Amino acid sequence: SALFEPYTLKDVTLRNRIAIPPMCQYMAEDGMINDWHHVHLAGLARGGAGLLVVEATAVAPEGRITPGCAGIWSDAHAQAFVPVVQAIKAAGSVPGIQIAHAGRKASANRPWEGDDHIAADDTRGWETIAPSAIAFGAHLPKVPREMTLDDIARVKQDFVDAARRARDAGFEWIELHFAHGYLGQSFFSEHSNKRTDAYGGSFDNRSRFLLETLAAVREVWPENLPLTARFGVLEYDGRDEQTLEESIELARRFKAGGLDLLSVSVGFTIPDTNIPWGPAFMGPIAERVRREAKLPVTSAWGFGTPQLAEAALQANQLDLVSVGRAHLADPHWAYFAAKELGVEKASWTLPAPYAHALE
Amino acid sequence: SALFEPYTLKDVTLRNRIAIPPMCQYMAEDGMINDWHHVHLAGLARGGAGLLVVEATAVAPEGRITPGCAGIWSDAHAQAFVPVVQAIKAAGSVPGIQIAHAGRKASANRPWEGDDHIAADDTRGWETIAPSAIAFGAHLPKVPREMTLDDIARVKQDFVDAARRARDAGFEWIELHFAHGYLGQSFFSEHSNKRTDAYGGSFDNRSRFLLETLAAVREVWPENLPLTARFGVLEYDGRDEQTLEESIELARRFKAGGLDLLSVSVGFTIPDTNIPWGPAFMGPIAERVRREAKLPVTSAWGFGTPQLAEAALQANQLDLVSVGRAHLADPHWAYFAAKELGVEKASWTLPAPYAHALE
Ligand SMILES: Cc1cc2nc3c(=O)[nH]c(=O)nc-3n(C[C@H](O)[C@H](O)[C@H](O)COP(=O)(O)O)c2cc1C
Ligand SMILES: Cc1cc2nc3c(=O)[nH]c(=O)nc-3n(C[C@H](O)[C@H](O)[C@H](O)COP(=O)(O)O)c2cc1C
Repeated sequence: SALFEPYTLKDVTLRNRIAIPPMCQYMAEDGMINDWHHVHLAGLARGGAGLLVVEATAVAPEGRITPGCAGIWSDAHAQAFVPVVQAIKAAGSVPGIQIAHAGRKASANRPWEGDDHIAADDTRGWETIAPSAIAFGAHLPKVPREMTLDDIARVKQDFVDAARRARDAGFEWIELHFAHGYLGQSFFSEHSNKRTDAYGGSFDNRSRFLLETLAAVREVWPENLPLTARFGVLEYDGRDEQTLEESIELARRFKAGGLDLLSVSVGFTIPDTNIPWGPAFMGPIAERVRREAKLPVTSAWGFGTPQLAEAALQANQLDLVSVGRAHLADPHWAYFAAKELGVEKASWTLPAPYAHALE
Repeated sequence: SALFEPYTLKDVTLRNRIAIPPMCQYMAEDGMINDWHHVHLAGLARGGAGLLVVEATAVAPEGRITPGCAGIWSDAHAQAFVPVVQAIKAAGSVPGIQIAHAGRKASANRPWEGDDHIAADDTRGWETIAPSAIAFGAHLPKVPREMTLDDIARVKQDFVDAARRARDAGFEWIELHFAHGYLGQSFFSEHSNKRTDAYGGSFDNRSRFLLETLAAVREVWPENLPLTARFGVLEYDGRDEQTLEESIELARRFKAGGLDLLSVSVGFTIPDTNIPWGPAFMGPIAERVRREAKLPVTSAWGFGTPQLAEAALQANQLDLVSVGRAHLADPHWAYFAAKELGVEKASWTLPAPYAHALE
């Protein structure tokens, strides 16, 4: 079975092609993770997946999506991750972390608490920042503050500081969050970036924030650990061919700049779009990025059906398959998949206290 | 749905009728539990089950089944349980613990390490104790040492000390392990008890160890928390009618002595038997105990099929349904069951970080 072949990138070897993508839990306090996270991530690692990527973790307080997002903007935040990282490794999974800045989508409620921008006079909120003073709209109406050149320097450094802490906390895999309408995605897109300086206008200028952040992170992140990013390569906004072309060009530059793998997504930069949701609908897009940028990719959305994950791999649309929600429903999804695909001794996808009992 | 109605016993209210029965993990060192246990049990509680009973935990070093069994034979062992108990409560589940002494079945290997009595010159082994110097046979050939009256006093006190620690560590539910061929079961059965003193021979004498242990535990265990036990009511050894009669009589005495619920099992006292394994095969037996001793019961074996658990309840064969292995395969089995039985907003069987995403 292809889903259960190992995968080697730099010095890191995943035991199978199952990746658990970053999924926010909204359970942190002041950026600090706790026993929710520890048990959640520990449980997931024991489930069998080859790689577990920790949720979007803010490089700065204002870059949190919500008041419950994790953070890594201080050495104390980083140190909180240490036991969890060690528990993930103990379970045989590779610990990864996505580091992030939510840009104009920041200062919002938890999804079960309105999922919308925090009210003006709610003491939990904060001013958001972005390339340009334009609001997302819809449920996120707040107009962000336009970043100064010093803001841009500071955020870039926040990312470096974040990667450095991530490295020292023991993570073996890092993912830069340049997707889903957040800060990085918003610099690339013309919908959200109307800057007239070095960081807006042309393709080279809109790319600049993302490329510089990568290069600066590369300086602290170990050469021998996969350096990756997530990136919305299209919007389904009626400009897909041209957006894809530019996104693929940028992916080529990422690769040239040391990016080992690209997590391929949709931009979600603006609300007025028409996304053709469906099981593995991202496969064909992911496959085009892989071919044309000649770069390993993962993607997600509906791969919780084990045969679908298997086909994506055999067709070389993906190098790893990211399975999100199915892992929230069943932390042992990898075991479910092994059984479904007929893996020999499938119960030994799990640790011995479970495996012996289930064979 | 009956499986998802709450259940009140003394001052304790379970949020549904799903019980996770004690399942040994064999991951403790010198009786001390660790992060395996913490994450395992924490994960299970968040899964949705109303009650989570911690694995057979030894009241004395020699009463462990294996070198990896948990123990509660010192205040330090008990204190190790404290964080786990608090994590279980935080998740909305009721923390229970089964306290145990493996009798002649003690000093054995982990199931994936031979599952058999430890070799003579293996430094991990120890002498076993029992009512009479007779070996189980088969894979457990060691002849136990015949207990003195002082051994019996000491073990009884170990059980009291165990319940006391369990109480102080915060458990809200206790289960005495008088089943599966272990010490308690071995005092009741004529196959294993050939004593000619006050603790062997007649029904009153064979019952004595179990009844005294209960009464002594009752002295320290809070009146307002369910006091329960697990008990093999038959052997499938060709003596089932008479064994059942005596077992039911004992259950009546348990009830008269303060037992709030009885976990009904098979004795497993000897190997030469013919167990009619099948989905919910214990239902009819459990139901007879319930009727004739007029005592709430749970049982297990194959109730991981949600409709089977539901039927058992509607037919009043059981008051709680114990689901073991299915929870090792999927810690979120209760959520699986809610969906299968059509529970309204089934995803909210899980905590918000999962539930909101899965609705
Ligand atoms: C609760 C929830 C939280 C998520 N948090 C993040 C995140 O922090 N960063 C990110 O890139 N994607 C995040 N995602 C997107 C997922 O990584 C994944 O792409 C998505 O769930 C689709 O894959 P699936 O069908 O397997 O669920 C999140 C998704 C969900 C449902
Ligand atoms: C690994 C494993 C460990 C178990 N440990 C214990 C135990 O410590 N005490 C006990 O009474 N039963 C123990 N049991 C028996 C279970 O509680 C339960 O009765 C059994 O698994 C059958 O139910 P099920 O079909 O839902 O698995 C254990 C069972 C298994 C598979």
